[PDB]
Amino acid sequence: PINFHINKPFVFAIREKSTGVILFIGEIGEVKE
Amino acid sequence: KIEKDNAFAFDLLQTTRKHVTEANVFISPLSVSMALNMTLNGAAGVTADEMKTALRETGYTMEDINEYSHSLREALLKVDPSTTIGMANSIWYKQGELVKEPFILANRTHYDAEVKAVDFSSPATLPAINGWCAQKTNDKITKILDYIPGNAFMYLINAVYFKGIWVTQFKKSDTKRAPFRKADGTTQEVNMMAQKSTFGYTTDECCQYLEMDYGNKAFSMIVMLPNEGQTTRDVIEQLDNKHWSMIIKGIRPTQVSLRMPRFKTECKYGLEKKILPEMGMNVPFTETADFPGITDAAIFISRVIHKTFVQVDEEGTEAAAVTAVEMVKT
Ligand SMILES: [Cl-]
Ligand SMILES: [K+]
Repeated sequence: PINFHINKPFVFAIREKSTGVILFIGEIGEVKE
Repeated sequence: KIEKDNAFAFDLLQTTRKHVTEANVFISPLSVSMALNMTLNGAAGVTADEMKTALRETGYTMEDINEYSHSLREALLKVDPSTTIGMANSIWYKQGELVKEPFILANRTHYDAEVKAVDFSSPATLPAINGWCAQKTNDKITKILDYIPGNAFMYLINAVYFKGIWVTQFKKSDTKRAPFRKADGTTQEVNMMAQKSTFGYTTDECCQYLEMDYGNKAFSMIVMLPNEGQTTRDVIEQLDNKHWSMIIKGIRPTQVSLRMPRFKTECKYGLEKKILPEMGMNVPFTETADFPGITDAAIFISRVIHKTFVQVDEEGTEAAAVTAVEMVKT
C-alpha cells in the first residue's frame, strides 16, 4: 500500500459532498492534546 | 438558484494565514459567512457592497443569498443522521431599542435566528450569551465574549457543530509514540494513530491527498500532505476553487498505510482588524457604515470574533465554531 504518514505540518478540511461546502479548514504546524 | 463555490473559504484561509503568526490555523468559513450574511440584510450602499465583496457574493441579491444559506443549512442538518450536525443562529440586541421587523423576520425566516432583547449592563447577560454558545457547541466553545462594551447595540451569532465517526476507525491498541516535525523544524513526540485501509487518494506537484469519510460518507476530511522540502504555506497560497476541484475529481479508492497524530487545536480571531478589511470589507467597521435595515440609529461593526475547536482521535472528529458580529452605536 501507499504510505500517508502525517509526521510533519499538513492542511486539512471537513467538507460535505452533495453541497460541496467546506465546513472547516486549517493547518497544523504543532500537535497539541 | 445560485451555484456558490468555495472561493470564500480559500480566500479566508489565505488571508488569515498571511496575518496570524501561530503555528496552527483553524477556521469555519461557513460560520463566518452565515453570521455576516445575517448582518448584511441590514446594510445599505457601499456598506452592503463591501460586505458582499468580502463574502465573495457580489452579483447575488440578498434574496438569493438568503435562500441559498437557508437551503444549505437545512441540507447539512439532514444529509447524514449518523453524524451530529448543529447549525444555530441568534440575535441579541439592546432592550428598549427599536429594531426593524423586515430585518428580524428575514433572519427568523432564512437563518432560523433566535431573537432576544437583553439588558447588556446586567451581570446575567454575559452568562446568557456565552451559555448559548456552549449549548450549541457541546460545551467545546464556552465563551465568545469576555466583555460587553458600553455602546453595544446588537450581537449576531452563529454556531456550527460537527461530530463524526470515521467509516474506518483506528484501533487504540495500534496508536504509538512517534515523532512529529513542527513548522519551526524542531521535533515533538506525539500519539501516532495507524491503520491500513481503503481511502480516497490522489497527488500533484506539491502533495499527497487523502479523503477520510465519516458516517454515511456525506461528510469527509481531506488531508493535504506536502512532499519533503515543500511547505503548507505554499499549499495554502496555491489553493483556490480550480485546484480544489482538481483534487476532488482526482480522488481514487486506494489501499493506504495511514499514520495520523491524535490532535486538538483551539483558535481565536478578531477578523475585523486586518483579514476582512484585506478581503474588501472596510466601511462596515467605521462610523460611516450604514445599516438602515436594522435601525435608524447610527451603528457599525466593532468586532467579528471567530472561535474554533477541533479534536481528532481514533473514533472520529469533533469540531465547532462560533462567530459573533458585534454592532455598536456611534
Ligand atoms: Cl486575528
Ligand atoms: K490579525
